[PDB]
Amino acid sequence: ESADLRALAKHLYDSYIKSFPLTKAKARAILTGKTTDKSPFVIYDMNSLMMGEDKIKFKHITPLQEQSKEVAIRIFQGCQFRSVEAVQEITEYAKSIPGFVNLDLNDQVTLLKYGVHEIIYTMLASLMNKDGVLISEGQGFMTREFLKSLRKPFGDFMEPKFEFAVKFNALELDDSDLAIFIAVIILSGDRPGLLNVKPIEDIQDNLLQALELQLKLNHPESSQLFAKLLQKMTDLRQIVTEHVQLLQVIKKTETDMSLHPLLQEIYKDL
Amino acid sequence: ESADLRALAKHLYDSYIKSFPLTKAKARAILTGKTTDKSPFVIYDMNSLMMGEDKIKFKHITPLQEQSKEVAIRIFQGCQFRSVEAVQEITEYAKSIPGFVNLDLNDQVTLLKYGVHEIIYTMLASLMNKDGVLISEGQGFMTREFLKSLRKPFGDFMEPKFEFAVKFNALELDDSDLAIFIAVIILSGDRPGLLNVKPIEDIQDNLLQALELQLKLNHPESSQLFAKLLQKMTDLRQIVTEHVQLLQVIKKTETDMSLHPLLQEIYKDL
Ligand SMILES: CCc1ccc(O[C@@H](Cc2ccccc2)C(=O)O)cc1
Repeated sequence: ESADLRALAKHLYDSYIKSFPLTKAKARAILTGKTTDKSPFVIYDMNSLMMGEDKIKFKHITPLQEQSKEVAIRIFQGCQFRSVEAVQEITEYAKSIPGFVNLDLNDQVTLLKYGVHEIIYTMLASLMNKDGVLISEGQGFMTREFLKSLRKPFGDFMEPKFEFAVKFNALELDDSDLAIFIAVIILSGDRPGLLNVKPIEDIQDNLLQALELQLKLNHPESSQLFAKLLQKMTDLRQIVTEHVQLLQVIKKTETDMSLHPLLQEIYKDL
Repeated sequence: ESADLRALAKHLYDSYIKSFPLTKAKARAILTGKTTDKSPFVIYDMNSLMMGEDKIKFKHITPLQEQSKEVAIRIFQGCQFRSVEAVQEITEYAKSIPGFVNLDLNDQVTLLKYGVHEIIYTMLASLMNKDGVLISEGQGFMTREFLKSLRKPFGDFMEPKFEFAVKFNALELDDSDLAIFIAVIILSGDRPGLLNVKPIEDIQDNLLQALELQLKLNHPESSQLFAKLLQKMTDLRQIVTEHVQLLQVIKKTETDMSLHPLLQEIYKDL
C-alpha cells in the first residue's frame, strides 16, 4: 500500500525534525542562501578562531594561543564533542524507525555502532558547501580554506568530507528525503556481528520502497535518482574508512597524559 | 517506453553472450554436479595440483615446483593470465555498450581503468561456490581451502572474493541480469579523472533504467533486488582496495614476481 510508505515517509520526517536541531532547510538558508536577519561569525584565519571562541558559544575551552596546546588539536577535538552529540541525536532517531526497538538489543547497538559515522557525514554535508561548513549550531562558519591550513595531519581531515558533500549536495535532497535515506543506512543488514539479520533486512526493504516513492514524487524530473543516492553509500563507506585511517595517525601523535583519563574515556571511537 | 529498455537489455545480453565464453549458466551447470557431459577435475592439494597439468590444458610445470616457482607462484602467474583475458573481454563488451565508444577517448580509457576489476570479481562469483572456484574455462575446480592454505601472502588473495561471492550469488542473479549490471558498473561517472561526466551519466542513467525493469520482470518476487544489487557495488569497491594492498605487498616480498603490463597500467595508488 502506497499509503503505508507515504505514512512512513512522513513519520520518519517528523522524527528527523524533532531529533535534529539544525536541518538542511535551515543550514541552507544560513549558507550560500541569503536570509539577511542574522549572519554567522566567519572563521577564516588563526585570528577569526581566536577572536571567535570567547565570543561564540563553544564547549571545550576558551581562546588562548601562546605556547599552550595547538589550534588544530582544539579544533579536531571540537569535532569529537559534536559528533558525540550527534551520536545521541541519531540514536534517538533510529528509535522511531518502525521495528528498530523490537530487534535484539545487541543488534540495535551493532546497527548503531556502525551506522553513526556514515549518518554523520551524510548530514554534515547538509551544513557544507564548496567553501566551508556551518559551525556551532550554525552560529559560525569555519571556511574550507582555514581547515586546509591546519596542521599536517588535521589539514587533510575534512577535505574528503568536502568533496563528498559537494557531489552529494548536487543530488539536491531535502530533509524529507534524507530522513528515509538515514533510516536505510541504520537498518543495514551487513554490519559485522549482527545476530538476526532477517528482521533488519525486512525493515530496510520496507525503508527502501519508501525512499523510492518519496524520491519519485518529490523529484519527478530527477531521473533514476533512487539509484544514484544508493550509489553515494559507497562513498560514505570510503569516507568512513579513510577516516579511521587518519585517526590512527592522530593516535600516533597525542597520547600519554595523566589528565585525559576521564576525557579520553568519554571519547571511544564513535 | 518499456520496449526501448527491453530492447537495450536484449542487446546487452546478446553481446554478453558474445564476449564471455564462460557464462554463469555454463558455470552453474558444471558446478551443480549432475550434468556429467563434462565434469571438472578438482584441485584440493599438491597431489591434485600435480595431476592438474594432466587432463587440463596447461603450459606450466607439472612435477615439483620448489626449485622452479612454488605452487603459489604457479597459481597466481596463471591467475594474472586470466585477468588480462578478462580485461580484454570486458574491453570488448564495453565497446558494445550503446554510447561508450562515442565518449571522449580519455573517458573510455578511464571508465575501463576503474571498472575492469569491479566486473572481474562480479563475474568471478559466477564461477564460485562456498567450497571453491572453477578454473580453465570450467575444466577445473580449485578448492577454497587449498587456496587459503597458500604461502603467507598469497594465501589471502582469494578468501575475500569467496566471501563476496557467497553473499552476491545469494541474489541468484543470471547472465542477462549481470549483463545490464556490468554495463552500469562501467558507465560510472565518479571515476577519478573523467573529463565529461554528463554524457557518461546520461548513459548510465539509461542503463540503470534498463537494469531496473529487467530485475522486475525477471525477479518479480525478489523485493528490492535492484537496490540490494546496487549496494553490492560498495562491497566490490573495498575488495579492489584489499587487493591493491596485498598486491603492493607482493611486489616487495617477491622481487621476482612480474605483474603484467595491461594490469600495471590499470593499477595505481591512492
Ligand atoms: C600474480 C599476482 C596477482 C596478480 C593479479 C591478481 O588479481 C588479478 C585479478 C584476479 C584475481 C583472482 C582471480 C582472477 C583474477 C588482478 O589484479 O588483475 C592476483 C595476484
